[PDB]
Amino acid sequence: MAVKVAINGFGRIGRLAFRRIQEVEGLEVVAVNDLTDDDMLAHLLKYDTMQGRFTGEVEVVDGGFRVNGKEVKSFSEPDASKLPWKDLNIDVVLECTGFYTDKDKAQAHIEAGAKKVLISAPATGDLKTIVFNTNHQELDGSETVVSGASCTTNSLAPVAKVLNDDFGLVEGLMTTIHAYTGDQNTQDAPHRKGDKRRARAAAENIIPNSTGAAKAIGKVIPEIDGKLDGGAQRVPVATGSLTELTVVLEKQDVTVEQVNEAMKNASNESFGYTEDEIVSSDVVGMTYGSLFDATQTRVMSVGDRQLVKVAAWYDNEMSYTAQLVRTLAYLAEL
Amino acid sequence: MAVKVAINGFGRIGRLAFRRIQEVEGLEVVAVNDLTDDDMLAHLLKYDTMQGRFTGEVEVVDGGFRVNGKEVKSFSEPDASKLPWKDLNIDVVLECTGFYTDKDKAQAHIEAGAKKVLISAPATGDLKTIVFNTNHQELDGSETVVSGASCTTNSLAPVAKVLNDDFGLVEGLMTTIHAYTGDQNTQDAPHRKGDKRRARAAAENIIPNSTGAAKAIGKVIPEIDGKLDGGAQRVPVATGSLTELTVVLEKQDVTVEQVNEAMKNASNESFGYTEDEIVSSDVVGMTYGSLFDATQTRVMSVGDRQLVKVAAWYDNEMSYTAQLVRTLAYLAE
Amino acid sequence: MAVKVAINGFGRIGRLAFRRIQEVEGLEVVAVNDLTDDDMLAHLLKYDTMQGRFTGEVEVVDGGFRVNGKEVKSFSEPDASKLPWKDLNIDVVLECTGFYTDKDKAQAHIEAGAKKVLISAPATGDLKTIVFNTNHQELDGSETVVSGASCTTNSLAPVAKVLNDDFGLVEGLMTTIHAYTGDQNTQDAPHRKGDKRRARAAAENIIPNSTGAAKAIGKVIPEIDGKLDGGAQRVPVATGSLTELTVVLEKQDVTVEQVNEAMKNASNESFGYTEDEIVSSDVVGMTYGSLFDATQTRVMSVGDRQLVKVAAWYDNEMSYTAQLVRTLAYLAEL
Amino acid sequence: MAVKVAINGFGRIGRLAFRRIQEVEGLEVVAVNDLTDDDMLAHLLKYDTMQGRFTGEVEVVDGGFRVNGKEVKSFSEPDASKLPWKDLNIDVVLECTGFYTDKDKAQAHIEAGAKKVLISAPATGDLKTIVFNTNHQELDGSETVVSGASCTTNSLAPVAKVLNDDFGLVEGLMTTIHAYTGDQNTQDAPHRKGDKRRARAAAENIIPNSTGAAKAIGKVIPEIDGKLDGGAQRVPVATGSLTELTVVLEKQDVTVEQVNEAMKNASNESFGYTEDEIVSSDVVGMTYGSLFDATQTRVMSVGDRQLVKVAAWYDNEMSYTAQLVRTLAYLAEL
Repeated sequence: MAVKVAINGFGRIGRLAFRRIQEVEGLEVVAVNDLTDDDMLAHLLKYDTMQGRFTGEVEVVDGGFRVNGKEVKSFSEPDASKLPWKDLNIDVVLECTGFYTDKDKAQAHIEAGAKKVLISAPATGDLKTIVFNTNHQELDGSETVVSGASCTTNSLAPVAKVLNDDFGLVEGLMTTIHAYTGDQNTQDAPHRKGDKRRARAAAENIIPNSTGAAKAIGKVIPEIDGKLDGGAQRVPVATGSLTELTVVLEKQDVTVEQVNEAMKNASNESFGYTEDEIVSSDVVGMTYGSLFDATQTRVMSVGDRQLVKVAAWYDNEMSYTAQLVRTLAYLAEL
Repeated sequence: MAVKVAINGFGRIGRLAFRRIQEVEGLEVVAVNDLTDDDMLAHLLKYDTMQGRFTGEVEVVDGGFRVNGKEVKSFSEPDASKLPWKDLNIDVVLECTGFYTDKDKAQAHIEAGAKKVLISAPATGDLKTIVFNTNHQELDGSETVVSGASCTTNSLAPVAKVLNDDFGLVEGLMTTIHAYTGDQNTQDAPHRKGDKRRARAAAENIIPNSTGAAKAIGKVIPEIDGKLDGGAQRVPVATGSLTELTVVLEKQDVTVEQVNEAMKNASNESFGYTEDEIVSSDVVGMTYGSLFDATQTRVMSVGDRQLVKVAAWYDNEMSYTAQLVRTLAYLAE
Repeated sequence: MAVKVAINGFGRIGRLAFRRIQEVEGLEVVAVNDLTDDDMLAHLLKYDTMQGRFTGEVEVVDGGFRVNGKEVKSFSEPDASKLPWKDLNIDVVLECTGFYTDKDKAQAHIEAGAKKVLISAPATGDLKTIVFNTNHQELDGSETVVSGASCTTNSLAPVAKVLNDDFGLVEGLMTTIHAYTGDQNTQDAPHRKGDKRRARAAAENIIPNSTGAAKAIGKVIPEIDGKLDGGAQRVPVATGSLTELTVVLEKQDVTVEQVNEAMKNASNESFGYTEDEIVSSDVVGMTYGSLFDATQTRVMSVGDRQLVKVAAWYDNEMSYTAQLVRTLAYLAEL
Repeated sequence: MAVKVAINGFGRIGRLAFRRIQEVEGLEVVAVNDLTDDDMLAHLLKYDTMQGRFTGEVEVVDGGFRVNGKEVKSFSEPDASKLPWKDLNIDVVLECTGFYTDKDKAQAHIEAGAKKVLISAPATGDLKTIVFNTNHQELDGSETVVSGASCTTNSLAPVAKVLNDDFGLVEGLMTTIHAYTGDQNTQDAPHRKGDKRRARAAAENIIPNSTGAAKAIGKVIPEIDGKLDGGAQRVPVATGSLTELTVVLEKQDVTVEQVNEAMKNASNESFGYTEDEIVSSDVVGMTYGSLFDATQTRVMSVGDRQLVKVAAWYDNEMSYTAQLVRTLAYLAEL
């Protein structure tokens, strides 16, 4: 009766989703797929630079690894259509490799025998893009393939919803000052996808780049589709990020206190509120999808014309992972 | 011979200005004031983490130090009314300590005997704020105390001038993604000026903060005074920064190409233009005050309403320092 | 009910000592002295870059802050002799400012009314230097001023004791590859004490420097006084360090396994043992004073002549802090 | 005679060697092989995080790119035996990919038409390993495949030669405090070669690891083969490294000044001497293979028994690259 989860891709999100599922009753990881040996998988689960030691016991066994007494099967299969998801009774696959970010591509898990697939990134094709606590109620239970959107999209959506519901959004630009990620290079080097900026030493530069929220957002809140755009500056922190959003609103006698009060009223398990002068390392490990920071709200007025600026923090690892596990549990509950 | 400069405060900008002054045959630093021994001064001139080795020879000598032959006198003065600027015939003081950022305070150097003071920061009082090649022609030669604005103001001004001249600036917000500076703390610790974010480990955080450019720009371009505002995110690079400006313009069928071409046409020794996908470290050591990056121009349109975003790089160290030494030579000319 | 502790200097060690004491019943902090406002003290207690959020509630009041209702009085006093230790019944002062690291200087707290002072650094004068679980039993309860040695000394002492006790230590050199500390500069800048290397950007360099362990260790283990020396390389991690010790021993058919087994047999609350291939961030927040790493033991032999090398990890923040709080509790229990 | 050079692998060393070569008469790169597009190759040559900007104009043309008006042909060939080295009259290939580090494997370039191959790494098989100005005079001009040793071996050789020639080396242990390299991971992630430590976030950890120097010195100075060993601590600087050697010598009334003076007497283009209290960033871009630092010499004496410690800096990028280009020009001059 526990929901049976398989994780394809045991990278940052895969491993972090495994950690969260250990704490969510009714969800169990029964299988992991990754192109590496089990000694490596167990070790990276156990030790984690930014997120901390895993509490429980992890041991490598012949067909997998035991975690707190439970067996986790590990496979090493690179065509996802060959995975034994049918023999193992998989309810949901968390698709975290980065190589199946499309509806038709992802159906390989479904051919293989899983009941549903949640992609841990924006994805192309005929599927719903879901930010828990913003549009998860769009899910009616008939879905086989779903996108969990991106980390930034998750930090943005509940802020952008309040702005548009309460004040009316005319248009806005976004910058996420964003931690470096695994697909950035350690040293100046040819990048795989030809990105001359992701080619550069990750932890020695401010590096302009694209953000997966720039397009994902309109799919999440359709009534502002086309009204927001922006990008990222990848900077030398290993996790922890900040979304700055600069907007023109319909209402035009808006104040700092009006904006702050409205965000607070919308706060919930996915959307936090803070008036403390925190910095990025202070959100490491947090499980809100977004943390609105009242100390950063700015309102600029020249005659009848206002620009409004807001900021929301997120652990681009754990915020995103917690959002994705919330979607997982909900997707499996109907 | 030569304009005689005295540098008060031998920190990042003071040392870099000395260094910049070594690149400018005919400018000479005849004196340095700082509260530290000469062995420490010479050493810090000689070795530089982000800016690299001083190639010329530096040696410590009885009254101060010898640089590539020339004697530079050094002092351990805590005040600047007691400095022997009169005996040494100082033409201009570069005021880089951060403790004299006001017209009345800075007149101490003038009482001491210097002819002019250029402050390496925004400053209060009855003085002109000057970003070279934006508003340096406001100087008529009667000034005794002048401000060189800030590093961010120097990155912002030529971009904002083009935007307002060409398209008409209604309003705008700014964020500088900015290298950490020496007044930030190494580890989480009490901060001197009470700033709970500058109190935090500089090289382990994204840290929101204030910017000079926020207040200094209206003084540089009066016709947009009050139309811009913004701040900073201090991030873990030791030098190199990026100014992002998000604006509403009067003209409202503006394009990416229109904006880019206009910046290009305005390029000069202080304002560079690039279409290369560079990153921060790529502007370490550069001498433009501002480097416009065409790859980053965005234009957002919903019906008749447009938001325009632009970005410009700067070495908050050498960009600023090079701007300040241009002003210094013009001020003395 | 409780030993009453005053912390002088609310820096890295002071603040961390405050947090450890919340986990150890019998200790309470009743006072903090530092040259900064309360809002800054509460904030830095609450938020910590490398050690994570303070779990409990922290609120500011005038002349202090409260922590879970418990009132903590705060002060601004540069000469320790004017502090109201007498009015507050202070049992032990943790001296963490760095400005009283001498027996006569530290007696200021004693003049002020505290019963005892534990200095969170090596210290000159007529005092004992203590590494918990190496030489704390030297304390007979008559001491008024005591040194808690340094973070490196605390990593080194139990390793050096085993080497000497089991094999006979002839001589040895030490390097600690050491996290940068708050008295290093952010940017190349004049250094307060005239150290041309501590003058340099802390997080952009490998920086040779002194360690407190070279002089403090002979005071901790007298029978090897003068037999060890060495220094540090300050590197760009914010906390987490590693001591490498290269020794000549009396016994000269020593093996990797003999060394390892001897460290394991000596392991305790202050001295851990690991065979896992960990890295520095893995010891962040650890409460051992030293963590011996068996994977780094080396024995070099040419004819009848052996060089032996060993390594021990420590969180130069929390290892040292945990050691110091152990000494504090023992000092007050005598 | 412009010696015609082909570079296989346009990574850190490959790109840096192209840069050195442009500063040295007699050698010219006419071809580059790498598995990436030319726009990427030109960009990474042009911009460089740690070494600064290439002086000179670089433009992308057809069969490669233009540097200072000179055409450089580029290829994207994975099968090297297929490279048109014969049609292009290649004198020497600089093998910098990391995939041909063996004599038999490297002969592929020779089958392809190149006259000689210099491998930019230690290498197995029947070949000479060369540190310029230590053992380059072993080259008699009949060699087709040669190894240029490693960056650390280059830092170590001239120091060890002086110690052995002047004092007699008994035995010694080494640690290189070493900049992170491009085969380390940006984030905790499965490592390609299964190294659980190189798997970890490069710029957030002190990471123990192996050094090529331990395997490569004995081949460079045969009379001390087997007498040295040691490893590395990879730390969060992007370039700039330090080798610490702890030795037992035959002569045993050795002094700090004796050791220092002997290093200084041996100093040359490859082997610099300093008495300044420098740090890692101060060697960035330097062209000495090794820079002996007199400020770090230590001598430890207990009765008749001495341990001597020394340290030499090196830019693991540019020191190594300058050493490699000196060997290249000598190899081609015989």
